[PDB]
Amino acid sequence: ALSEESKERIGKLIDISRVVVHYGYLPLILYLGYTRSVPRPSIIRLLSPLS
Amino acid sequence: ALSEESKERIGKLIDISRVVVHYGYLPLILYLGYTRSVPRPSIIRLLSPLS
Amino acid sequence: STYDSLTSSENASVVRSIAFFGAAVAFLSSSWGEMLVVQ
Amino acid sequence: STYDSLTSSENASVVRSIAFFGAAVAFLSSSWGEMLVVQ
Amino acid sequence: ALSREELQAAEAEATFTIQRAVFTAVALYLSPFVIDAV
Amino acid sequence: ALSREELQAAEAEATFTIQRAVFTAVALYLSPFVIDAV
Amino acid sequence: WFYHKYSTTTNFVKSTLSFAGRAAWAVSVSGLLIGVPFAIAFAEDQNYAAMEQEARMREL
Amino acid sequence: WFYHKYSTTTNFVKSTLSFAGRAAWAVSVSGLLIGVPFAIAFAEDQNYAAMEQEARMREL
Amino acid sequence: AFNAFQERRKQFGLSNPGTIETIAREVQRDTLLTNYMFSGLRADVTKAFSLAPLFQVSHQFAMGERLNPYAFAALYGTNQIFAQGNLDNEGALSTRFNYRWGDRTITKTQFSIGGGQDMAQFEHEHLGDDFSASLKAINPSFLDGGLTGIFVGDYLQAVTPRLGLGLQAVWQRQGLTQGPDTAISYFARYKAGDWVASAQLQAQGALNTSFWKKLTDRVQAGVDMTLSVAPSQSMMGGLTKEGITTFGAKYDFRMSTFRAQIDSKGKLSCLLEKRLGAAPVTLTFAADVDHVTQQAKLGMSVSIEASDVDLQEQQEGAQSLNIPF
Amino acid sequence: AFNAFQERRKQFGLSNPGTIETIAREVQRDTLLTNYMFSGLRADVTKAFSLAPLFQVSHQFAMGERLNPYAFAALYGTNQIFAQGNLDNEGALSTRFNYRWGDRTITKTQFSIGGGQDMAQFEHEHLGDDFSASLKAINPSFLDGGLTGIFVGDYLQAVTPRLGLGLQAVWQRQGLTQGPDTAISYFARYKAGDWVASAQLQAQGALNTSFWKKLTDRVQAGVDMTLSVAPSQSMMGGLTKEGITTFGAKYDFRMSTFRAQIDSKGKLSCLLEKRLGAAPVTLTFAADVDHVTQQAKLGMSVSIEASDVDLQEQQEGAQSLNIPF
Ligand SMILES: CCCCCCCCCCCC(=O)OC[C@H](COP(=O)(O)OCC[N+](C)(C)C)OC(=O)CCCCCCCCCCC
Ligand SMILES: C[C@@H]1CC[C@@]2(OC1)O[C@H]1C[C@H]3[C@@H]4CC=C5C[C@@H](OCCC(CO)CO)CC[C@]5(C)[C@H]4CC[C@]3(C)[C@H]1[C@@H]2C
Ligand SMILES: C[C@@H]1CC[C@@]2(OC1)O[C@H]1C[C@H]3[C@@H]4CC=C5C[C@@H](OCCC(CO)CO)CC[C@]5(C)[C@H]4CC[C@]3(C)[C@H]1[C@@H]2C
Ligand SMILES: C[C@@H]1CC[C@@]2(OC1)O[C@H]1C[C@H]3[C@@H]4CC=C5C[C@@H](OCCC(CO)CO)CC[C@]5(C)[C@H]4CC[C@]3(C)[C@H]1[C@@H]2C
Ligand SMILES: C[C@@H]1CC[C@@]2(OC1)O[C@H]1C[C@H]3[C@@H]4CC=C5C[C@@H](OCCC(CO)CO)CC[C@]5(C)[C@H]4CC[C@]3(C)[C@H]1[C@@H]2C
Ligand SMILES: C[C@@H]1CC[C@@]2(OC1)O[C@H]1C[C@H]3[C@@H]4CC=C5C[C@@H](OCCC(CO)CO)CC[C@]5(C)[C@H]4CC[C@]3(C)[C@H]1[C@@H]2C
Ligand SMILES: C[C@@H]1CC[C@@]2(OC1)O[C@H]1C[C@H]3[C@@H]4CC=C5C[C@@H](OCCC(CO)CO)CC[C@]5(C)[C@H]4CC[C@]3(C)[C@H]1[C@@H]2C
Ligand SMILES: C[C@@H]1CC[C@@]2(OC1)O[C@H]1C[C@H]3[C@@H]4CC=C5C[C@@H](OCCC(CO)CO)CC[C@]5(C)[C@H]4CC[C@]3(C)[C@H]1[C@@H]2C
Ligand SMILES: C[C@@H]1CC[C@@]2(OC1)O[C@H]1C[C@H]3[C@@H]4CC=C5C[C@@H](OCCC(CO)CO)CC[C@]5(C)[C@H]4CC[C@]3(C)[C@H]1[C@@H]2C
Repeated sequence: ALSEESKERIGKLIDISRVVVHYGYLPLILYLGYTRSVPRPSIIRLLSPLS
Repeated sequence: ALSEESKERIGKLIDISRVVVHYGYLPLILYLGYTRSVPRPSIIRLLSPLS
Repeated sequence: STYDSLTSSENASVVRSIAFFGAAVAFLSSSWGEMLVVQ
Repeated sequence: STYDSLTSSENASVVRSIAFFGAAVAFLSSSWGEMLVVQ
Repeated sequence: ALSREELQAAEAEATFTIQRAVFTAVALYLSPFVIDAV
Repeated sequence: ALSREELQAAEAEATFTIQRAVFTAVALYLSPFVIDAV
Repeated sequence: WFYHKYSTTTNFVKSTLSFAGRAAWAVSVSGLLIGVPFAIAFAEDQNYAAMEQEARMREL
Repeated sequence: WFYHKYSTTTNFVKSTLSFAGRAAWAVSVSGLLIGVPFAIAFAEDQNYAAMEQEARMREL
Repeated sequence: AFNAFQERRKQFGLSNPGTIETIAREVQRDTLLTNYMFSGLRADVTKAFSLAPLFQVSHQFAMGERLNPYAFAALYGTNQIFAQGNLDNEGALSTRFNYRWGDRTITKTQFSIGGGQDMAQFEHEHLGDDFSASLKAINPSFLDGGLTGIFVGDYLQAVTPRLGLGLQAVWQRQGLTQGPDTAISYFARYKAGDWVASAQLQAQGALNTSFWKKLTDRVQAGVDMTLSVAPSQSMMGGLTKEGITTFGAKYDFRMSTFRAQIDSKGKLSCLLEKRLGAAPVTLTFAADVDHVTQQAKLGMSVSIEASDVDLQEQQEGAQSLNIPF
Repeated sequence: AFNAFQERRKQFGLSNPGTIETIAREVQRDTLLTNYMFSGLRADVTKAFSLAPLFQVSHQFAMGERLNPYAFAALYGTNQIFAQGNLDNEGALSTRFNYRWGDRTITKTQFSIGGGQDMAQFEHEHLGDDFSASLKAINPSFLDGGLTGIFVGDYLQAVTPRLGLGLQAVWQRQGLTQGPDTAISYFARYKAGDWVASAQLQAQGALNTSFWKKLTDRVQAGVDMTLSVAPSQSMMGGLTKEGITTFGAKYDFRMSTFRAQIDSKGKLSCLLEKRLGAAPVTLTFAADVDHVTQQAKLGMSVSIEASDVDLQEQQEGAQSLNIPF
């Protein structure tokens, strides 16, 4: 079952979620890689390949 | 001085000459090369480079 | 008979494509397929 | 004074082109020019 | 748009085809047994 | 099109410039001699 | 009807000769598209194979 | 006028940051356009120079 | 009683046939150029920071008719999780995220956000001992008062150690305003010691057939053919017919890989990958000539790969790290 | 008394400055890419049948935006005669025929027939001991009741062993319906031990300047600048102004040649010629990137040269064979 009151709230929740990953996703990837890579790279190297 | 009678004759002569070289120029070049090149190539090679 | 219709404009691409595939399959699967091998 | 007119739209390309040429001539005709040589 | 009754008919076939798909899927899953029985 | 008199005027300048060109051309040809005189 | 016979042959030879021209051009480039990159790649592979084989002989 | 001030700064950073993006992209490719072909060509020249010099040593 | 079935299945020599999506991988993924051809200049700078977990970053530059001028990409992977994401020039984000439930089942996921169309795609793939199943959902939604979106169910079964049969059922509805749309496509695949043949009778009546033969360890060749039909393009009934078949070969050399291909429409293509000595750079030259129109498309690419990994330090882990790509 | 002048001239160290057309060859012909850049694929198969006389045949194929898809070319040359001809795909013939009157004076000639516009171009060039003169005529004609066509008179004089001055006078009339058009362009050239600078004040007020410096035997670099003005583009009087300057360098390696160049309009170009070992093939990679629009033009070429000449058999004569190119 669905209702107008519920539909509007869930609709924006997805919209809020859609924007959250749109921006924060890659930063989450880089966070995971930088934090738990076997050697922790000096943060300078992280976004400067082939320095 | 120039006259209409002369102009038409000389005008076509250039046109005749223009078409003569247009077709018979390269055949003259290949004739000179094939006739008096130091070694006379077998005529097959002439227009088949990198056989 | 039908052989006239076989080469119709609309059937041109299909029948041409089938033949090419037919030849390629035979070519690769035949002893001639070894021609592509260079060593 | 004239420095306003120096950067006008029409004089933009000409004055920019002259400066680039001026720098290049000095760069090649000076000890800095040796930087291009690799051996 | 489409009429109410036709919508039911369209959905009636759509489930059938999916129902047809699974029936076939089970048939393939059971197929190796019959092949061995030859 | 152009008027007859103007055509003569245009040709009058055209020869002048070519006449000017050769005069300058001769000047360069003689120029090295004066340079030696410095 | 001398002209009609003449026209047909000129159209015929022009058509086939033009067709022969396009076919020859297509073969020549298609040979260069595959011929040049392949020979460059193949030549190196032979060079490495001979070198490593030569290396084995020296090690022996 | 809180919004008006907010918009100006956001436009400024969007502009310069966008400008920084284009400038960095232009430098990076321009480095690759000249960097890659040159290093390939230059690497060969050094390789030949060392080899010919090495050949002289063997002869000597 | 399900154990009795297994004890009978083990008697046969059956083995996993792969997936429907990969039923023609040899022809359409390894040998033919369709997925690798490009135009204009291109470059990919990559850096690997580790292998267990796998962490990797890469920038891609492109130009020419390949208008998309930049794309940053990051990749993190481990035994249980694989997460990846691209971020192109216009800000559009393309992502991927696969989570492994066990030795054989992984729940992939793929989102595209920004740019043209926002899209989400889920799929739960199971690679059984003698079959492959997969249920996919594209832009699923129930907020319209009923199930909505596209749902795909794949299935591929080994019937005898050489032959594999399967079907891909589909179900989709674009809003409750209309009736659902359904279809079924049948697939087959036969593998011999040296050659593989596969066919795909798709929903629209289109038929796709392929054939792959491994001439030697370094040389492969395959041909694929596509036939399709569309409804009454003549505007007076009937059906219009068309088809295209391509033949291609791939040569593996010690320091290079060369692929050639010719369509049935007179289009000849070529692609050469060369790796420059001990350095990690790899040049890719791709050329494409259409003999009907005599026009040509050209493309050059340079791929670089730095790294801060002592290979032997982590390679032993990588060889056993089953990243769920 | 002409002998008296010569005995005076020999007292100086003057030497031939070259021709007006070559007053900036080092910058605009040897180093900069403007003449060698191209697009799309290209290939030149050539065969040399001799060297004394010089006889040579070559086919050129091209594709892509380089639409001209074919051109057959033959070349015959000797001490007194040099004849050449191109015959492109559409039948248009481009020719050349230079006849040498003596050690220093030759009479070039160049016809273009078929194609868009027929053209003829004669010129009698005299490379004096300390000057260069050249009278040229393009599409000359007297049949219109009077002299008609474009006539150019070049002249370049050495005033002091380093500096050379000269001017190029022009005269043209397109039919006796209008008055003639005339112009003059002044030229200058200075050559030091290691660098060469030249300027050209052209008819339209456009000024062209160049500078070439030889850093080492293998490395050269030069810059050129063009300024120009056009009448009242604003539609309200005044004159519009524009200019462009390019900087480029050429590197000569043992088996390669590399040239780079950047304009003032943000356009960056690069050209690499590599010769494949002992074989006569010579690849050519040309790339061009415009940073304002981020578009890129790409081109690759392969030049082959077979030969049936025992080089030392005829090279002994070719070394002294002064073909009047
Ligand atoms: C936005 C940033 C973009 C950056 C892009 C950078 C690209 C750099 C490319 C450099 C290329 C280069 O010079 O390579 C050239 C390379 C080989 O050269 P090599 O490996 O040194 O040769 C070997 C070196 N040994 C001796 C040390 C081992 O041949 C190729 O690939 C193949 C060229 C195919 C040409 C086909 C012509 C077809 C004509 C058809 C007519 C119809
Ligand atoms: C490795 C490959 C082996 C096979 C192959 O080479 C290399 O052999 C070549 C023969 C070529 C055709 C010869 C003549 C013509 C006539 C004209 O037909 C269109 C009309 C035109 C206006 O007149 C349109 O512009 C031009 C095209 C066509 C059909 C050629 C197509 C390509 C073909 C099939 C080539 C094919 C790829
Ligand atoms: C009819 C259609 C036109 C296009 C085409 O057919 C179809 O025409 C064929 C000509 C072939 C080349 C012929 C000769 C060589 C020389 C060899 O050089 C190593 C010599 C030796 C060293 O020890 C070992 O053989 C390398 C291979 C190469 C370049 C062939 C490549 C494939 C090509 C281009 C084929 C291409 C598909
Ligand atoms: C139908 C057409 C007839 C013409 C043609 O096929 C198609 O015939 C082929 C012959 C080929 C060359 C053969 C040998 C090599 C030697 C290798 O040298 C580097 C290796 C090094 C290791 O020590 C030794 O040189 C570079 C490549 C090169 C020059 C080939 C280039 C392409 C060529 C010219 C092809 C050409 C297009
Ligand atoms: C070796 C070289 C050193 C110098 C150099 O790199 C390589 O440094 C780079 C900086 C670049 C500029 C940075 C920012 C912008 C903004 C925007 O201006 C047009 C508006 C746009 C819509 O907003 C039109 O699409 C795009 C172009 C422009 C002006 C760049 C031009 C190229 C430049 C000058 C490059 C130049 C060649
Ligand atoms: C700021 C603007 C952006 C574009 C640009 O400047 C202007 O950025 C510069 C970066 C340069 C490269 C840097 C490193 C190398 C490696 C070296 O490898 C031999 C190393 C050693 C072996 O013993 C001997 O040096 C060969 C040269 C190369 C490729 C440079 C080429 C020129 C480039 C591309 C320049 C280019 C013009
Ligand atoms: C500003 C940017 C920084 C990054 C960068 O510049 C621009 O820095 C340059 C370093 C270059 C490499 C240096 C060395 C060689 C060795 C040579 O190997 C064959 C010869 C063989 C003989 O024994 C020994 O390898 C092939 C070429 C290669 C790999 C270069 C490729 C391009 C590279 C990666 C360039 C890269 C784009
Ligand atoms: C045995 C080998 C394998 C197969 C193969 O090589 C030999 O046999 C060749 C026959 C070629 C086709 C012949 C006729 C045409 C018609 C032309 O014109 C259509 C009308 C209009 C466009 O619609 C233009 O006027 C278009 C091209 C096409 C279809 C050829 C394509 C390439 C093909 C399939 C070649 C293929 C590579
Ligand atoms: C010192 C070194 C040598 C010189 C040099 O590098 C450094 O100095 C850089 C300055 C660059 C220019 C700066 C501003 C712009 C404006 C932009 O926009 C025009 C308006 C419209 C389009 O018409 C868009 O709004 C067009 C590009 C242009 C002219 C640049 C060109 C490249 C130049 C000349 C670079 C050149 C390579």
